[PDB]
Amino acid sequence: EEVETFAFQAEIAQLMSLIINTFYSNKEIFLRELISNSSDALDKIRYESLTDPSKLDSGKELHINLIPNKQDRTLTIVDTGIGMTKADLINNLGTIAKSGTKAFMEALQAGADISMIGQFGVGFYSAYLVAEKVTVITKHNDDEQYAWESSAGGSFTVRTDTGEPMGRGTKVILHLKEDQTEYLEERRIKEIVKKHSQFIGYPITLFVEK
Ligand SMILES: Nc1ncnc2[nH]cnc12
Repeated sequence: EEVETFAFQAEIAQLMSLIINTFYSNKEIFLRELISNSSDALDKIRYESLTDPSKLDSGKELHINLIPNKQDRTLTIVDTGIGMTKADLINNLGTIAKSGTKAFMEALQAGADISMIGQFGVGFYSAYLVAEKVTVITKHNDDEQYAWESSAGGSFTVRTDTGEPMGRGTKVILHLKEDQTEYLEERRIKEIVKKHSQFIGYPITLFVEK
C-alpha cells in the first residue's frame, strides 16, 4: 500500500516535455514503438528459456494483445515478455534513456523527425504523443508485480500492484487525451498495425468491445 515517488532525470523530463508540446501530426507511430518494445521483451524471455526452460513456468504463451476500452478511454498493450524488475522500472523502464535522449535531440537538430525516436532506444516515451497518463504493470520472474505511473510533470510513482496477477510480462495502459480517441476504434488500430507491424514475429490480437 506504500507508494514511492521519483523525479525523472532532467534529460527525460525534457524529452517528455518535447513530445507533449511539439506540433507533430504523425502520432500513430506510438503504437509501432510500443509493439516493438513488447517484441523485444518476448525475444528476451525466449532467449533465456533456450538454456533454462523453467523460465517459462510463469507462462509458455508468447504474444501481444491490444485492448481498447472506450468507457475508460484507455488503450492497453499487453505482452508476456521478460517483464521488468523494480530496479528496471526505476531505471527508465529498462532503457538507457539519458544517453538516448541526448542522441535523439542531436538527431532532431541534424534533420531527423520524431518518428525516428525508436532508433535511439526511447520509443516508450512516444506514448505521450497520445496519452495524458501512462500506467505500466509489470512482472519479472525475479521480482514481485509492480505498477509504475506518470502524467509527466517531472515525476513518476512505483508501488506494489495488488491487481489481477499477470504471471509474467508487461501491460502499458494509455490514458488517452480527449482529442486522441481515434486510437480506440477497431478499424484505426488494424490500419496502424497492418502498416507498421505486419512482420512482428508474435501473434498480435486486437480485442473487441461490447
Ligand atoms: N514491454 C516492455 N517489456 C519490458 N521492458 C520494457 N520497457 C519498456 N517497455 C517494456
